[PDB]
Amino acid sequence: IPKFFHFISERWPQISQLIDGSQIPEFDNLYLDMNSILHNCTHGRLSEEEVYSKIFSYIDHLFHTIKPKQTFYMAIDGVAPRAKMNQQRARRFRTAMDAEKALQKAFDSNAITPGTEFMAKLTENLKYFIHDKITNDTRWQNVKVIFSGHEVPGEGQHKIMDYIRAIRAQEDYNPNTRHCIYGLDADLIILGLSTHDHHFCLLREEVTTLETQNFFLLHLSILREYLALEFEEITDSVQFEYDFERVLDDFIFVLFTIGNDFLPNLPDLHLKKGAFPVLLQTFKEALQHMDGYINEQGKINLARFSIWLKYLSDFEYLNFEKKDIDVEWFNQQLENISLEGERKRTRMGKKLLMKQQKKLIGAVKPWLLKTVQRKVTSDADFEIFPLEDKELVRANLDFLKEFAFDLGLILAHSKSKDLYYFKLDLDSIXXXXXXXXXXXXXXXXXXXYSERFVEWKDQYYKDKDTDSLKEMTENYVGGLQWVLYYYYRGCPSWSWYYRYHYAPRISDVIKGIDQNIEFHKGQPFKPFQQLMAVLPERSKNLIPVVYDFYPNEVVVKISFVDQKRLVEAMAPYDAKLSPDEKKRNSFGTDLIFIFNPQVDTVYKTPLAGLFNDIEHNHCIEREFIPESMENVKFLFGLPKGAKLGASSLAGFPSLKTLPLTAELAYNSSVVFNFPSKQQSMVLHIQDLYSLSDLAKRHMGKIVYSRWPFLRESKLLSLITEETVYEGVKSGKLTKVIERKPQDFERKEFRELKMTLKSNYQRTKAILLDDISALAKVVPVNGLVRNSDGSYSKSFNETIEYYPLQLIVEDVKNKDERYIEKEPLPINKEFPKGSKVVFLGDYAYGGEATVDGYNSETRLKLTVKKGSLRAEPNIGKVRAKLDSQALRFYPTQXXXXXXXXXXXXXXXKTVADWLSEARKPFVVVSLESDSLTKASMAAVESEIIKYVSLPDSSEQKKLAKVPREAILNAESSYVLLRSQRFHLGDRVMYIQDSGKVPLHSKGTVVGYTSIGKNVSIQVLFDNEIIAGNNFGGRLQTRRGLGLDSSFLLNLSDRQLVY
Repeated sequence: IPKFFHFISERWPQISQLIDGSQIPEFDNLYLDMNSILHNCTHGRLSEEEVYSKIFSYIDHLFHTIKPKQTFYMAIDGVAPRAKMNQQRARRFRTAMDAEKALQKAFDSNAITPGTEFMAKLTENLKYFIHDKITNDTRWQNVKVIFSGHEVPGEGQHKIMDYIRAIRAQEDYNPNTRHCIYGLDADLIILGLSTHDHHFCLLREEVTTLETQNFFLLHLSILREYLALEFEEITDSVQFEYDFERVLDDFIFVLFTIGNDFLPNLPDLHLKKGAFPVLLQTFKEALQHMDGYINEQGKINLARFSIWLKYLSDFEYLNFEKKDIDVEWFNQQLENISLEGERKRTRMGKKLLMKQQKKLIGAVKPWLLKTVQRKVTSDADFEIFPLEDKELVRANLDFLKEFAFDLGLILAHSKSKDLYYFKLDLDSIXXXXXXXXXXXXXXXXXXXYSERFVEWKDQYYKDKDTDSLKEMTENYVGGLQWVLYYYYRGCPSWSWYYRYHYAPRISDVIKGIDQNIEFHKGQPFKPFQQLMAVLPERSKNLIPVVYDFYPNEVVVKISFVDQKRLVEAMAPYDAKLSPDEKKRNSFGTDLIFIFNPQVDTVYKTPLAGLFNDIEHNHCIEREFIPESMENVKFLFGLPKGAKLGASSLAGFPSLKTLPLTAELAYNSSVVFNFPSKQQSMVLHIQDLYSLSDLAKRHMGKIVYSRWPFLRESKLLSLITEETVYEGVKSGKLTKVIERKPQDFERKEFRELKMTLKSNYQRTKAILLDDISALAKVVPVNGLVRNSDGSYSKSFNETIEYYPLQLIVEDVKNKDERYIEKEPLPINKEFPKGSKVVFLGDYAYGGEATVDGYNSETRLKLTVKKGSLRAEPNIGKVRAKLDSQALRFYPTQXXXXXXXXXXXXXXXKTVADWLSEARKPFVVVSLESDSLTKASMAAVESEIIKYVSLPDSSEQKKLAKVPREAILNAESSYVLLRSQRFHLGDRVMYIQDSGKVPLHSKGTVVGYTSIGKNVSIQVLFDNEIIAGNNFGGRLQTRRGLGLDSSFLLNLSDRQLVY
């Protein structure tokens, strides 16, 4: 849907988190919607090795970003239902055209379709990679890997949905399963929402090399929390039981009604112009004038939906009777609509009042006229008229009392106020047949589209007064229903489709609701038939060469295939296929891949270049995956005992942790590049209320900063205008010192508070009180081993400041990866057979095996020295060459700078001359440099020859080794990160998982610190299937940026002996 991400992002400004090497949550399941990857990896012809090198690198990259713990699910599109073949076929035709049209005059992407020759190879390759991965990557060894390849019918997107639905449906489903779906499509956000699983993210890539690309977690937990805020505003007004999850479901129907892949878009919605607030507003008002929800678990209530339609119809109509449409116009439409709903609801209320008012006089009349039929003499000699809705009596006392006054009555009650009634005002009195006339008079008193429009709409249909419009219409309405069922319940039909290229006018969809809609499940095309129903006589050569409906000319008004005509026109040629084509023209099953150490088989590569066979270290099997359905219903909405809000698993955000107040407003929020012109959910934060015992309680303790995304951070001081509260480790107990601020502190504090409050307004639509104190904190960046074998919380050296009001003291669910642990005995901490990294001079970085223990403090190992040849030399040499070749000076700035300031002055010149000079950009963070492009290459050439000199390995039984000559690279990210690296330094990949084979050496060609996290750019000795040429700077895939935590530095040996 056209601005959907953009609009959602600005309106609800905290939904998505940049992945930047800081800790992200843990996930149980990762699902890949892979089709975009294949496309993206087969453009920028390049070779099969290069192509699959990219794809494996991508899947593998995403796999390591999340680190799923239970299930990793990969999906490729199989054969789609017919609802999609027209667009499949439109797309496909446009690709062969544009290829011929462009490129050719002024690889066939269309191969990526099921049944194709390319795709049979793809599955063969992909299997190999999964097998290579499960064998060698330890991370890939404790998850179910499930492959649903193109051999199985259905969209990846949909096949994923059908898995999630099948597992959540069980009666042992983990209620708080953490889900993550990768994919470019903004729709996944909606399917995501459709699942009603609170703990759910989307892995996305930016929308303004692989290791330098930006990815995001879009967090459905905070999105929901925002959505709740969006719709709570009612609760009190709707005429049924308010339920957020049901509101959400209707909001989802609305979103599909606005855009989805199958039906074509309703005309003139005006999204890229600001209608979105309005459309939404439409739904908000509609939900208040209905008897229940539009969406019964994906079944649509047409009667209800038409109440919504009416608003959509007025929308269409009002906007036709406008000139241009811009934001200015939709902002004032938004207002009018809100004001109408208010007025409408106030009248509804007046009407309800009058009705009550009439029943009341209507019931009083008879009893009053009988009562006044008796002339007074000389109280219990009359009937009392009880009133029963005390709550409604109470809201109406001036009226009741005036009514009582007028009719000659008292409104009485009881001491306990549990009973109200009327009674004759007897204590207030002959031809008083004028009382009976006064009574009767008082009783009497209370008893008191356009036509240019139609034509303009007619001139639309003609262009692309009947009952074949009832037919279009009903096709569309049927569509909506097919779309919802598709998403909430499963494909309801392999054969249904929308038979038109265009949508009806909004104010006509009405004509289409007068139907009763069912579907017939059907069955999917065989691959080859789908191959024919899609694909032009311009990429004919992907179809088994053996085979109108196929223009060379064609909003793509491509004709709709006649299915019946087709299955038949092919069946002649049916019996003539190979055995491979009869293979390709059938269906597969999902496959499941397991790790098994007692498997030891040879796996032959279907690939050249850098790939080889998976040897005596091959350890996977494939199998058919089942599912195990039964007499099981789907579960719709949250599972029983699902944690939400402040009780969410660690890592997932929540707004519920602070106390606050939310309000839609025009906050000019700046989530992207320019300030939004629409309302945001502005968050007004409430201060929590001493400040001295606060410091005393939390100083040097464990606090939670970064509100939204609560995180473990130690409290360092508590700045204030006039007082600093500091923490000093007294040894055991850290204590609080209170003092006046130094001038720069008092400067910073004023400059900081002003900067925070406005960044929180501008960037996140958080309106802060106004800054009382300021917690200064450092966040937990892992665990770290002490001398005594225990492990404790490590902290990032970089100071962060947070207003105190955003500081949370504690949280139900604490991040397990940061539970501090007690010491362990040798045999448990380095179990016999465990593989470890040898420190110590014999093989710094050698593969070690724990054989036994010599004491309970010393152990014995086998150390493989991987190489008996000196480390190569060039990196170091060239690092000194560059530094001697490019000298720096203090102001009182590089020799190249001197030559630019000498060129500019000698020309007196300007200005563009200067913009012209600025072309070769050397723009990067402060601690981060590089080898000169020349040096890079020199290092490459010198390596290529080094890595081909004869060389051998060597093992050695070792004994009496103390525990600190060995480490577990697994669980030493922090130590490893604590190492200096310099240009030229020799290095080794030390981790048992990731994109480099264990123990590979390389040379540091340049470092890159994104503030706190350092990324080392390694030129590797061997080529790396996961590498790149650092953008042409190299001639082979020897290059990789990587996190220090992956690397043992061999030149500047900082963990030896």
